[PDB]
Amino acid sequence: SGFRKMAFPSGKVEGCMVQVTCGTTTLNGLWLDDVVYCPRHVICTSEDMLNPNYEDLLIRKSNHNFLVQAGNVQLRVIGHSMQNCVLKLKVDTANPKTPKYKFVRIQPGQTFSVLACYNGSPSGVYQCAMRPNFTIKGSFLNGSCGSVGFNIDYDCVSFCYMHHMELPTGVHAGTDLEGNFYGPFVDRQTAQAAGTDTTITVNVLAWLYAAVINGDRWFLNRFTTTLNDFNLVAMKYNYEPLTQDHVDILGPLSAQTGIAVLDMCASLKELLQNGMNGRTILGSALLEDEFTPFDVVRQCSGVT
Amino acid sequence: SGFRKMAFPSGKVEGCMVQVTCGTTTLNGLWLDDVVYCPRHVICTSEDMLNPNYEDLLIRKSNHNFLVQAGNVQLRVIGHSMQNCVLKLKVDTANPKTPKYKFVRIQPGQTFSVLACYNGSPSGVYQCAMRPNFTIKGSFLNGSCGSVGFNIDYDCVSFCYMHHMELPTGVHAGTDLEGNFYGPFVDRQTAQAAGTDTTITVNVLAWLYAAVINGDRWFLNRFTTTLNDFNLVAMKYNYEPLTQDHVDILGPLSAQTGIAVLDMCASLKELLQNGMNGRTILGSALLEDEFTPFDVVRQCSGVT
Ligand SMILES: COc1cccc(Oc2cc(Cl)cc(NC(=O)Cc3cncc4ccccc34)c2)n1
Ligand SMILES: COc1cccc(Oc2cc(Cl)cc(NC(=O)Cc3cncc4ccccc34)c2)n1
Repeated sequence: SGFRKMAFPSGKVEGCMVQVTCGTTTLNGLWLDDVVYCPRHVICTSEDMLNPNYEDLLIRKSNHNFLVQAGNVQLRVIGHSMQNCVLKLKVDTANPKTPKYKFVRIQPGQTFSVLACYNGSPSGVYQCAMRPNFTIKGSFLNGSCGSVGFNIDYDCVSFCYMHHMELPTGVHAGTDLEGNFYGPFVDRQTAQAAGTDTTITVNVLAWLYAAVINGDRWFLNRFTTTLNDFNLVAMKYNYEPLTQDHVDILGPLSAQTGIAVLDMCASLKELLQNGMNGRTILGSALLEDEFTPFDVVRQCSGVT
Repeated sequence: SGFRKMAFPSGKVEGCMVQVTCGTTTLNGLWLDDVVYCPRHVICTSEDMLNPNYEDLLIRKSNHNFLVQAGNVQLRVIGHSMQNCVLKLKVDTANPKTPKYKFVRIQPGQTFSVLACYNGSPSGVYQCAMRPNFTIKGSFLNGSCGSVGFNIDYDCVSFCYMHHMELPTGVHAGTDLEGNFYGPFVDRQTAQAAGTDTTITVNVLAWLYAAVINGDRWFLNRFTTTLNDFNLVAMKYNYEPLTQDHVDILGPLSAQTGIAVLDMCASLKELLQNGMNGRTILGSALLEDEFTPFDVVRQCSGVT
């Protein structure tokens, strides 16, 4: 029993982290096979970042300008290319610690672990969700760029995120491993609206099921609701509309607890309308949306 | 910016996890050098656990009865001994992945990362605190015994906790790596009181400083207090008394923000007496006590 914001074991990703330096800028890279992936803004100086022409800035750089270091050993760069907002530095040595991996584009509302790095060295690991507005509420300082987000399925690491920047609002933006930003963001120091965020309804319901499984049940009531009635409440409280696909994804948790999804929606409706009244759920005084239904089953079943 | 419940990168610990089986019981072990450490209750059957005589139960076991497996390879056991509540299985092979390590006994109120394991395989990593009452509020299922808690300082892993059991209250108990339980607990299936827990005052103040650094400042007020006046409030709200040693440990955060420790205590006093009024701090609607002053500085400075 117990329910924690659990990250994946980071070992397989730690073995891929390297330091990339170009000119006076140092950030993290991801060494997989004979390629090092890193944010393309490594080639910018502070003046460049206001309105960079990346194609022009990259043309002034040669293979020998990209200093790549894995621990204490230097990697020899034999190629460089830009794909969207990432640079791919071909090196003459395949990473011996390359795990089985995939590059995936996660959907908003999905979760992943972040291995925060500085100077190619891992500092910490935490679990977070890709917000509905495509930002992440991470914990990153200057030098953390190139730190990655990932999920692990047995022995396969699915890389889904590479850190690029912090918006003036304090939230974070980045790309998939093909360099495509999540959200409307550009790698430029200019005004950027993140847009309205919403609470991830299916994750809140999953976490309410996690609460029931772990013994916190005070919020269960004698009521039920319909998808339409629930969605009127979700609208008022800036929650994502719940669809039948979400109800279906909650199937396993509904079967495990014997609490119909619409009955759990009625519990959520009452908590949204009445608040917690000073009570807590799984150690939280607010409704948690960073656990997907998959995360709840995985944590409550101990998948390794 | 941003503030997360960040765990240490778990790689160095993942390389030490092995599976230990004795009879019909399987749990995790920690392989460091040529010794595998695991909870001694691995030698118990379900009947034994109500009132086990560990000395007698261990006498019926020989080296060949302890099956130790590291991934797919079997380790050869050449010795066994019980030290307090842990078994030390001497193996004929030193763990090639043994990191630089120490065995430490943490103080209540200190934090550490837990690498939850099942069948010697890592499932997840999370950060938690040793409660003032010497329990941990973890996330553990059956089979998780032998999973360890640790802290990392550059390249040295300080192991502080080994998981042994879950109390009927849903909280967790375990030992240091010399097999000494934290708290009054015994490795027996009998009624066990954890005793009154308290909120870790110095950690709450550290987290309030983390909030100020990251931009959440609404709770700062025009007031100050004294250690004595603050401790009257801490008493009423089941918070640990704040000492001058705690004020001294908060020195760096006080200097970083320019907010005197007693002024921060006055902010905490007002939040304790008035609540949050429906507002949040660092994404939390309650006062967080799982970050030590050291954790706040480390996360806010990006130490690797
Ligand atoms: C003015 O609005 C914006 C909006 C989006 C971006 C912006 O500037 C940019 C543009 C580019 Cl190309 C890269 C960056 N790099 C970073 O933000 C680096 C970084 C990452 N994480 C945490 C950090 C904490 C503190 C300091 C820096 C951090 C910024 N300005
Ligand atoms: C009846 O009171 C108690 C108090 C303390 C212990 C007790 O029983 C004991 C005594 C011993 Cl020696 C070992 C154990 N082992 C465990 O608790 C194993 C375990 C660990 N973590 C999470 C778990 C979740 C679900 C099931 C088992 C879990 C229990 N009973």
